[PDB]
Amino acid sequence: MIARWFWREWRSPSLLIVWLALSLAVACVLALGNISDRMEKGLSQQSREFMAGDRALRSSREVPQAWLEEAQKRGLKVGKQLTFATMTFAGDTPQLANVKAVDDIYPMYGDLQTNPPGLKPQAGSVLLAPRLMALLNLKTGDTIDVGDATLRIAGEVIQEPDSGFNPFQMAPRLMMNLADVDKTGAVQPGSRVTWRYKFGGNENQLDGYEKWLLPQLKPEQRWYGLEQDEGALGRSMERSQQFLLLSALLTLLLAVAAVAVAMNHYCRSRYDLVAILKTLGAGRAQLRKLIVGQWLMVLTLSAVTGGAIGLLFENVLMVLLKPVLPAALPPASLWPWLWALGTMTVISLLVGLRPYRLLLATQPLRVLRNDVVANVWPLKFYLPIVSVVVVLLLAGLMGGSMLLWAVLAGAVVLALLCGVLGWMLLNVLRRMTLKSLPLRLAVSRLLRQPWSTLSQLSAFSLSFMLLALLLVLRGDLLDRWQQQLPPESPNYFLINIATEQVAPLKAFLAEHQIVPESFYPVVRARLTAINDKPTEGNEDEALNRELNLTWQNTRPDHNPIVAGNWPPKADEVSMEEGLAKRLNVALGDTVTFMGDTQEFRAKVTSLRKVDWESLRPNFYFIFPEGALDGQPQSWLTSFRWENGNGMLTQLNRQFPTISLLDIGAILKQVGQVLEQVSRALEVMVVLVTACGMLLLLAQVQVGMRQRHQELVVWRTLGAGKKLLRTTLWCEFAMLGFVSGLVAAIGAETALAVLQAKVFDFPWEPDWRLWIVLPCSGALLLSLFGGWLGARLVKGKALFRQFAG
Amino acid sequence: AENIVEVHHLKKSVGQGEHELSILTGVELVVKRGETIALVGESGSGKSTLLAILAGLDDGSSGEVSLVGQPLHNMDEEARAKLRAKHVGFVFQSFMLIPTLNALENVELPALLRGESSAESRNGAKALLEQLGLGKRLDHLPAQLSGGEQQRVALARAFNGRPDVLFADEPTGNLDRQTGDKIADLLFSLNREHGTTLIMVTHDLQLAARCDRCLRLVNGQLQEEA
Amino acid sequence: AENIVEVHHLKKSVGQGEHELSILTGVELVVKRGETIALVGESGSGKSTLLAILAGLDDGSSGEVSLVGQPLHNMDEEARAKLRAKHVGFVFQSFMLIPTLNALENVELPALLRGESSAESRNGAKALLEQLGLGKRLDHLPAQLSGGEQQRVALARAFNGRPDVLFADEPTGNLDRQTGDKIADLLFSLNREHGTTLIMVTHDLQLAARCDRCLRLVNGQLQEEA
Ligand SMILES: Nc1ncnc2c1ncn2[C@@H]1O[C@H](COP(=O)(O)OP(=O)(O)NP(=O)(O)O)[C@@H](O)[C@H]1O
Ligand SMILES: Nc1ncnc2c1ncn2[C@@H]1O[C@H](COP(=O)(O)OP(=O)(O)NP(=O)(O)O)[C@@H](O)[C@H]1O
Ligand SMILES: [Mg+2]
Ligand SMILES: [Mg+2]
Repeated sequence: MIARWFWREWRSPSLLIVWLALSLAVACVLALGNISDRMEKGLSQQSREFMAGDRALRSSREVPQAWLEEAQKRGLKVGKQLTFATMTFAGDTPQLANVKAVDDIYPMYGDLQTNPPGLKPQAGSVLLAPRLMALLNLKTGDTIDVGDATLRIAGEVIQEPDSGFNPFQMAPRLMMNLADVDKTGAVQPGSRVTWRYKFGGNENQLDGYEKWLLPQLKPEQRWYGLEQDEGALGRSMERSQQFLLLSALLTLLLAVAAVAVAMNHYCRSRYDLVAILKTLGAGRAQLRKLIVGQWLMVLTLSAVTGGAIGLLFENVLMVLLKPVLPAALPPASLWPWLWALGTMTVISLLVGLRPYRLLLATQPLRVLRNDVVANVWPLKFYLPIVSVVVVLLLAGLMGGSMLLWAVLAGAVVLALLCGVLGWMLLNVLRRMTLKSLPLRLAVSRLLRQPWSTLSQLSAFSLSFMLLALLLVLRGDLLDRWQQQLPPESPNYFLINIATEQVAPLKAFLAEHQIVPESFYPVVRARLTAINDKPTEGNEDEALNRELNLTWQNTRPDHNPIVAGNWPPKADEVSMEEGLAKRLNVALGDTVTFMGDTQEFRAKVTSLRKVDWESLRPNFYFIFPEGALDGQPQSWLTSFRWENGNGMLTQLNRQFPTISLLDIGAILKQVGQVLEQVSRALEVMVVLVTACGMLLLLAQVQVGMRQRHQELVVWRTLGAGKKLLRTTLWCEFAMLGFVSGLVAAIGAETALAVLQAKVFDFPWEPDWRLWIVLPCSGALLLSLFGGWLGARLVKGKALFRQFAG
Repeated sequence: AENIVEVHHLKKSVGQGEHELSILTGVELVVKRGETIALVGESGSGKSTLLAILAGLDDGSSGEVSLVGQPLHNMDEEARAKLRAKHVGFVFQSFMLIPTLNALENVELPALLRGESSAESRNGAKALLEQLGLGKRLDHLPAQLSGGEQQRVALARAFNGRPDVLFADEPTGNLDRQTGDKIADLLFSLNREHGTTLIMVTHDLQLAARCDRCLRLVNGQLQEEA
Repeated sequence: AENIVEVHHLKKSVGQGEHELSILTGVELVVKRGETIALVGESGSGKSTLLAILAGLDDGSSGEVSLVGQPLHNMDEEARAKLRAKHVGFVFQSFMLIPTLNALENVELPALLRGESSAESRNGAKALLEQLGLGKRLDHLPAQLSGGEQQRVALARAFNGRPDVLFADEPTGNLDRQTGDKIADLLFSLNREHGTTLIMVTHDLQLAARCDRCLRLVNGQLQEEA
């Protein structure tokens, strides 16, 4: 009897739409979370291929062996890289060279491009960059004097995964083994030996070891990851990762909104039934049993079908995604299941708790006659408490990331603006007179029930804001990535260029059908002090390195300028904003630089937001033109070539002093990473927008189900199809237009905070969004409403369906 | 035309398979302009079903139904809805009042559908409702009212329709002798003035006696009583 | 309890601010056990409101209600529900039926709420329903019935519990003469053979006359009439 009753209820339109909406929300969250987690894990695995290590530890001196012994006990793979640059002698030809001592583990991941291939640093053997023995006039299989050792030339070093770009290079690379450090006889406890430690293993082992090692550190050793040597390519990966998390969060938020409204409607549908049960003497025990049994059965069925649908979606999508993926992604973690079931349960309980207690403490006749229900838990106190609980739970789930806080700030501004604008709109419309009949009907319907209208409007605004925020963020990220790697780019660099040699090469570049590029003149030095305080002692990478300076007459085109004014005058130099922040310096600070016994002083007058991602060289300091003539003015240029190399030989004969660097390997490396990240963003955006559209359809269907009785009465009276379709069009168009207008402000605020705090991109108020979001939202809502109303009005004996 | 309603061999059954049940087993009925026909019968004889099928709210199993010279079995839903809006007024058993809007909007509805100005329709509905004896419950919701008030609201809506043909299901179901008498006087005055044909399914013997013709529904058949 | 129902200067008003509206203005009523009293009055006189008050389904502004000798006002909702289950059967004016339960289960529901057996309550409900001549619509949903059938279903649901006191609102409102007489006979037989006090609100003159006392409700005051 009870089973047949439950099944009959489950076939009623109201319960049916509630179940469908809940199941769709669960499928939404589960599938999106699973896809996001698997794809991010695949991205991390891909990133492991260019680092030879999952995590990196950096220090200027040897760490105690106890930590590495613990890591080995912790079942972790450890590699070591402890080297710097020093002098070498190819007989009697001194030459600076950057050596690199690595253990047999390295390369732990990836591949070591060598000529001939398949060579590793062994005792008594060294591998050298082609420029190195091109200048040293030695060949493979010969012997080279390094420090106080004579080691055989095993082969060349075409490329290594942990190379970076380093446009301001000085000396080539010399691969060599960790065990032969002492035999060099040239290593000194002076300059940093660039102590780097690579750790690899499962996520749990790495996390536990990191937590174990966190208190055992000093402010000279940094634990990090996705930060390659030299070039900061991995930063892009990091950005992508954040985006993925954001996407998941967005879906979650969307789901919550739908569930809320759906469940609210469901609760209302039960009102009269509870009254009847209270009339028949149903005690508290039996009433609780029946009502919460129906609620729990609905929740369980919705969860089950949602899980099944989400799993089916995930499997079919990953099958259909075989060409895009480079390899099968690892299985997802379990946290999406929590992220779905827990949110649906908690939102359901939060929405349904108040009506349950309210009904349990009100005489049935008051409920039936729509009279004054018991004044318990007023909305003015219930709503803030619910919002606080929800946001606290969201903080717990997310982990206190700035993404959640930015989203919440946007949502709060959106809600406040929504209330104000709704009140103003009601006041305006109460005094407004129209002429079109469908418009009059829509306006009257919107005005008659203000609070329900406001709830619907707020939900739609939230959905539109989330979608628009995601779309704009995707556009900005794609534009930034496209700008980072132009389709054509100089694949060759020229360094160690004398000033008087600038004119010849240019002509040669003009001669050999090559477009010349910028000619940044570089001077290497070290800052002596800031505000007369000797900087020796502060832990900054800038202090223990040869800083590079340049002088530009005009504004740097590709380098944006944010703070200060351009150009800096005498004894004033534009500086990078990030370096100023990490160095805690202000404008006009007395900074003196020591180089070639020509220590010159300058001030600070402008800060430029410099992105360390483009292949174009970037300088922390841009001195005024002709300010450091005493220092040796080196020159550096770049050009792109794609066919043959004989002209390269001609240039080498022409200027054997000038060094030539190829970066085709680096371009190949970055291209795959960029392509994979872009595919990730495209797929995530498509999935989220489609499923958000589905949730919007669900919300609109529920909203129309609310107005079912009025529509049925209208049809019975004899309203034509055209009139009903037009009225629904107009009503939902106004609703969507206002909702999108509010969502524009909300999305702008959240996006501004997110860019200023997470993705470090400049924020510009885009009126194009202001004009696109409201119109598009109104059109979408009108389309959905018209279609669903046309579907509903069709049929016969509609008057009989009024009772349902 | 003079033949307002023509019904030939009307048959209607409901249910599916074992649940199939026959209600109308061959019905014939011809009415002229301005006539007043009261319909009586035992409970569950199908009177409401016959009334619904007469007004084109649904479709019979088989037969010929013509209203104002239009064969109701030969147009789609839209033409039927247009005809209903043009000519017919209806009063149901449960009155299907919209619980969201107050009484005034419920009475206002048909005038807005016709296409009058909002103020004109508002004052007209107000005058009609005051005429029906409900001038003190204008803003009440349908739940707030009582059975008699809800019935009078439905009657007010039908009257505001100002129809050529008026169908009623128990106009005086929830009314005493006094309010029932006033309602009957209202209906018959309307018939005398506007010449509106009146079909009503009633249980009161007085109202049937006042009516021009009395038809009893037995075994899905029509029998003249007087 | 010699007097099942005791009312002492009970007043009740609805609405707030200018929208306030008084209905009951002090009522004194004592209902000896086993008596039959019929309430009459014009529409909008508050009869349904008073009847709802007497069963504890609502609370008035002030007064004393002593249903079966209990201080209803000094009694929470749960005890009220328990008392109603034990001793009170109620009938609505709109039949307030659950639209997703067929007639048999709808009648059976009070027994299940009281925790009675499925089989015995089932056969008892079957006997009650066939007693009302609804034996051919046992599995029908409420949307499949007419006004008379729905009213008879509500009456059967009231009769199922065999309560000490039975409240009825227009028991024969939507029924013909013969069916109304049959229903009245069943009610009076129940009272005679079970000593069940019953309070009806109806516009039927014959049904009221058959009752022991007839009280007219005027201006929130009860006066004996017939
Ligand atoms: N949807 C349905 N499915 C099956 N049977 C139905 C359905 N609707 C109505 N019936 C049956 O048909 C009968 C006639 O219904 P209805 O047309 O309301 O009769 P009526 O003469 O109006 N009865 P009343 O208003 O109580 O005097 C009902 O009493 C049921 O027995
Ligand atoms: N919830 C309410 N809010 C405001 N006014 C109400 C409410 N309920 C009832 N009323 C008013 O009180 C009057 C009495 O209600 P009710 O108790 O249904 O009267 P009644 O005598 O039962 N009418 P009827 O059923 O037509 O014979 C109504 O007609 C309304 O004017
Ligand atoms: Mg009927
Ligand atoms: Mg009443």
